[PDB]
Amino acid sequence: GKMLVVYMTLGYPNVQSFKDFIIGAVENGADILELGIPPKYAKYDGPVIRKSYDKVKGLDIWPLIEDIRKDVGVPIIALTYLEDWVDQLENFLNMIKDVKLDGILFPDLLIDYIDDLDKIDGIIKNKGLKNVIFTSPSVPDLLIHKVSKISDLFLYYGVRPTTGVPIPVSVKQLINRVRNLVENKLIVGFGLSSESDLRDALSAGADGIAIGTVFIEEIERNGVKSAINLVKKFRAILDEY
Ligand SMILES: [Cl-]
Repeated sequence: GKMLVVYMTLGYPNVQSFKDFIIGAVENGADILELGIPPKYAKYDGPVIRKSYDKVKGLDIWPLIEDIRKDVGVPIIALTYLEDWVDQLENFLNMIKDVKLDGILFPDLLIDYIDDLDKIDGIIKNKGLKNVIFTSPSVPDLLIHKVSKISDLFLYYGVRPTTGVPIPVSVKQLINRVRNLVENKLIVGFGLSSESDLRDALSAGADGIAIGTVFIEEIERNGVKSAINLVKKFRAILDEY
Protein backbone atom coordinates (compact mmCIF):
# COMPACT_ATOMS: atom_id res chain seq x y z
CA GLY A 1 0.00 0.00 0.00
CA LYS A 2 0.80 3.70 0.11
CA MET A 3 2.97 5.34 2.76
CA LEU A 4 1.74 8.27 4.84
CA VAL A 5 4.69 10.43 5.91
CA VAL A 6 3.79 12.96 8.62
CA TYR A 7 5.91 16.01 9.39
CA MET A 8 5.81 18.07 12.55
CA THR A 9 8.06 20.78 13.98
CA LEU A 10 9.76 19.34 17.07
CA GLY A 11 7.97 20.62 20.15
CA TYR A 12 5.17 22.45 18.31
CA PRO A 13 2.91 23.91 19.65
CA ASN A 14 4.08 22.97 23.15
CA VAL A 15 5.83 19.87 24.44
CA GLN A 16 2.72 18.05 25.71
CA SER A 17 0.51 18.92 22.74
CA PHE A 18 3.35 17.93 20.39
CA LYS A 19 3.55 14.42 21.85
CA ASP A 20 -0.25 14.16 21.75
CA PHE A 21 -0.21 14.94 18.04
CA ILE A 22 2.64 12.54 17.24
CA ILE A 23 1.08 9.66 19.18
CA GLY A 24 -2.32 10.43 17.67
CA ALA A 25 -0.81 10.68 14.19
CA VAL A 26 0.91 7.29 14.50
CA GLU A 27 -2.26 5.74 15.95
CA ASN A 28 -4.22 7.03 12.94
CA GLY A 29 -1.89 5.54 10.34
CA ALA A 30 1.27 7.62 9.90
CA ASP A 31 3.90 5.27 8.50
CA ILE A 32 6.91 7.59 8.83
CA LEU A 33 7.56 10.57 11.05
CA GLU A 34 9.64 13.54 9.98
CA LEU A 35 10.66 15.79 12.88
CA GLY A 36 11.68 19.34 12.07
CA ILE A 37 14.77 20.42 14.00
CA PRO A 38 14.53 24.21 14.47
CA PRO A 39 17.25 25.72 12.29
CA LYS A 40 20.35 27.44 13.61
CA TYR A 41 19.95 30.03 10.83
CA ALA A 42 17.35 31.21 8.34
CA LYS A 43 16.96 29.15 5.14
CA TYR A 44 14.27 27.98 2.69
CA ASP A 45 11.38 27.81 5.19
CA GLY A 46 7.95 29.30 4.57
CA PRO A 47 5.75 31.51 6.73
CA VAL A 48 3.96 28.78 8.65
CA ILE A 49 7.05 26.61 9.23
CA ARG A 50 8.93 29.70 10.46
CA LYS A 51 6.15 30.65 12.87
CA SER A 52 6.20 27.07 14.18
CA TYR A 53 9.94 27.53 14.73
CA ASP A 54 9.19 30.79 16.53
CA LYS A 55 6.95 29.12 19.09
CA VAL A 56 9.55 26.49 20.08
CA LYS A 57 12.45 28.97 20.13
CA GLY A 58 15.24 27.80 22.40
CA LEU A 59 13.78 24.32 22.85
CA ASP A 60 15.95 21.65 24.49
CA ILE A 61 15.76 19.50 21.39
CA TRP A 62 17.62 16.30 22.23
CA PRO A 63 15.63 15.15 25.31
CA LEU A 64 12.40 15.60 23.34
CA ILE A 65 13.74 13.60 20.36
CA GLU A 66 14.76 10.86 22.81
CA ASP A 67 11.35 11.04 24.46
CA ILE A 68 9.30 10.74 21.28
CA ARG A 69 11.58 7.88 20.14
CA LYS A 70 10.50 5.89 23.19
CA ASP A 71 6.84 6.67 22.48
CA VAL A 72 6.44 5.50 18.86
CA GLY A 73 7.83 2.58 16.86
CA VAL A 74 7.61 3.88 13.29
CA PRO A 75 10.71 5.10 11.43
CA ILE A 76 11.58 8.63 12.53
CA ILE A 77 13.57 10.89 10.19
CA ALA A 78 15.23 14.08 11.40
CA LEU A 79 14.59 17.08 9.13
CA THR A 80 17.36 19.64 9.47
CA TYR A 81 19.65 21.66 7.23
CA LEU A 82 23.07 20.13 6.60
CA GLU A 83 24.06 23.79 6.96
CA ASP A 84 23.50 23.80 10.73
CA TRP A 85 25.60 20.67 11.23
CA VAL A 86 28.31 20.60 8.54
CA ASP A 87 30.81 22.07 11.01
CA GLN A 88 29.99 19.19 13.35
CA LEU A 89 28.62 16.47 11.02
CA GLU A 90 30.25 13.75 13.15
CA ASN A 91 28.78 14.47 16.58
CA PHE A 92 25.44 15.06 14.90
CA LEU A 93 25.18 11.68 13.17
CA ASN A 94 26.45 9.88 16.27
CA MET A 95 23.93 11.77 18.42
CA ILE A 96 21.18 10.83 15.95
CA LYS A 97 22.06 7.15 16.28
CA ASP A 98 22.61 7.63 20.03
CA VAL A 99 18.98 8.72 20.52
CA LYS A 100 17.87 5.90 18.15
CA LEU A 101 16.43 7.86 15.23
CA ASP A 102 16.36 6.03 11.91
CA GLY A 103 17.76 8.65 9.56
CA ILE A 104 18.01 12.22 8.37
CA LEU A 105 16.83 14.36 5.49
CA PHE A 106 19.00 17.31 4.48
CA PRO A 107 16.91 19.56 2.19
CA ASP A 108 19.95 21.64 1.17
CA LEU A 109 22.11 18.58 0.40
CA LEU A 110 21.56 18.57 -3.36
CA ILE A 111 21.58 22.39 -3.49
CA ASP A 112 24.48 23.69 -1.41
CA TYR A 113 26.59 20.54 -0.90
CA ILE A 114 26.10 18.68 -4.18
CA ASP A 115 29.84 17.98 -4.52
CA ASP A 116 29.86 16.42 -1.04
CA LEU A 117 26.94 14.11 -1.91
CA ASP A 118 28.84 10.84 -2.28
CA LYS A 119 31.00 11.38 0.80
CA ILE A 120 28.01 12.30 2.97
CA ASP A 121 25.87 9.39 1.81
CA GLY A 122 28.77 7.05 2.56
CA ILE A 123 29.26 8.29 6.10
CA ILE A 124 25.53 8.20 6.90
CA LYS A 125 25.23 4.68 5.51
CA ASN A 126 28.25 3.38 7.46
CA LYS A 127 26.56 4.54 10.67
CA GLY A 128 23.58 2.30 9.96
CA LEU A 129 21.52 5.45 9.39
CA LYS A 130 19.11 6.22 6.56
CA ASN A 131 19.92 9.02 4.12
CA VAL A 132 16.55 10.23 2.82
CA ILE A 133 17.44 12.48 -0.12
CA PHE A 134 15.38 15.57 -0.93
CA THR A 135 14.62 16.43 -4.56
CA SER A 136 12.28 18.91 -6.22
CA PRO A 137 11.36 20.14 -9.73
CA SER A 138 14.56 22.25 -9.79
CA VAL A 139 16.77 19.14 -9.48
CA PRO A 140 18.00 18.09 -12.95
CA ASP A 141 16.49 14.87 -14.26
CA LEU A 142 19.69 12.83 -14.30
CA LEU A 143 20.66 13.81 -10.75
CA ILE A 144 17.18 12.71 -9.66
CA HIS A 145 17.86 9.39 -11.34
CA LYS A 146 21.24 9.18 -9.62
CA VAL A 147 20.03 9.82 -6.07
CA SER A 148 16.96 7.64 -6.67
CA LYS A 149 19.22 4.58 -6.53
CA ILE A 150 21.03 5.56 -3.32
CA SER A 151 18.22 7.20 -1.28
CA ASP A 152 17.30 5.16 1.79
CA LEU A 153 13.66 4.20 2.47
CA PHE A 154 12.50 6.43 -0.39
CA LEU A 155 13.37 9.36 -2.58
CA TYR A 156 11.55 12.52 -1.46
CA TYR A 157 10.11 14.85 -4.14
CA GLY A 158 8.78 18.17 -2.86
CA VAL A 159 6.16 20.12 -4.80
CA ARG A 160 3.63 22.84 -4.06
CA PRO A 161 5.75 24.99 -1.71
CA THR A 162 4.16 27.58 0.51
CA THR A 163 6.82 30.11 -0.52
CA GLY A 164 6.86 31.52 -4.05
CA VAL A 165 4.48 30.74 -6.90
CA PRO A 166 3.73 27.05 -7.52
CA ILE A 167 4.52 25.60 -10.94
CA PRO A 168 1.21 26.15 -12.85
CA VAL A 169 1.24 22.51 -13.98
CA SER A 170 -0.95 19.73 -12.62
CA VAL A 171 0.67 17.54 -9.97
CA LYS A 172 -0.33 14.57 -12.14
CA GLN A 173 1.94 15.89 -14.90
CA LEU A 174 4.77 16.84 -12.54
CA ILE A 175 4.84 13.32 -11.09
CA ASN A 176 4.41 11.69 -14.50
CA ARG A 177 7.71 13.33 -15.49
CA VAL A 178 9.71 12.01 -12.52
CA ARG A 179 8.01 8.66 -11.75
CA ASN A 180 9.95 6.89 -14.48
CA LEU A 181 13.20 8.54 -13.31
CA VAL A 182 12.98 7.22 -9.74
CA GLU A 183 13.86 3.56 -9.28
CA ASN A 184 13.24 3.85 -5.53
CA LYS A 185 10.00 4.24 -3.72
CA LEU A 186 8.76 7.75 -4.50
CA ILE A 187 7.31 9.95 -1.76
CA VAL A 188 5.81 13.23 -2.93
CA GLY A 189 5.92 15.98 -0.32
CA PHE A 190 3.58 18.97 -0.29
CA GLY A 191 3.65 22.46 1.17
CA LEU A 192 0.08 23.20 0.14
CA SER A 193 -1.90 19.94 0.16
CA SER A 194 -5.08 20.06 -1.89
CA GLU A 195 -6.80 16.68 -2.09
CA SER A 196 -6.69 16.92 -5.89
CA ASP A 197 -2.90 17.39 -5.73
CA LEU A 198 -2.51 14.36 -3.44
CA ARG A 199 -4.67 12.06 -5.57
CA ASP A 200 -2.83 13.27 -8.68
CA ALA A 201 0.49 12.13 -7.18
CA LEU A 202 -0.85 8.76 -6.02
CA SER A 203 -2.63 8.10 -9.32
CA ALA A 204 0.61 9.08 -11.11
CA GLY A 205 2.45 6.30 -9.25
CA ALA A 206 3.85 7.89 -6.10
CA ASP A 207 4.38 5.30 -3.37
CA GLY A 208 3.23 7.75 -0.71
CA ILE A 209 2.88 11.37 0.25
CA ALA A 210 4.41 13.59 2.92
CA ILE A 211 2.41 16.38 4.55
CA GLY A 212 3.17 18.69 7.44
CA THR A 213 2.19 22.35 7.17
CA VAL A 214 -1.46 21.30 6.88
CA PHE A 215 -1.19 19.87 10.39
CA ILE A 216 0.47 22.98 11.83
CA GLU A 217 -2.39 25.05 10.38
CA GLU A 218 -5.07 22.68 11.66
CA ILE A 219 -3.52 22.75 15.14
CA GLU A 220 -3.49 26.55 15.31
CA ARG A 221 -7.06 26.93 14.16
CA ASN A 222 -8.91 23.87 15.48
CA GLY A 223 -6.48 22.18 17.88
CA VAL A 224 -4.47 18.99 18.20
CA LYS A 225 -7.37 16.53 18.16
CA SER A 226 -8.65 18.09 14.92
CA ALA A 227 -5.19 17.76 13.36
CA ILE A 228 -5.08 14.14 14.50
CA ASN A 229 -8.37 13.56 12.69
CA LEU A 230 -6.87 15.01 9.49
CA VAL A 231 -4.27 12.23 9.71
CA LYS A 232 -7.14 9.72 9.78
CA LYS A 233 -8.58 11.40 6.68
CA PHE A 234 -5.32 11.34 4.72
CA ARG A 235 -4.84 7.70 5.73
CA ALA A 236 -8.24 6.74 4.27
CA ILE A 237 -7.43 8.60 1.03
CA LEU A 238 -4.11 6.78 0.65
CA ASP A 239 -5.93 3.53 1.45
CA GLU A 240 -8.03 3.96 -1.72
CA TYR A 241 -4.90 3.29 -3.81
CL1 LIG B 1 4.93 23.09 -7.45
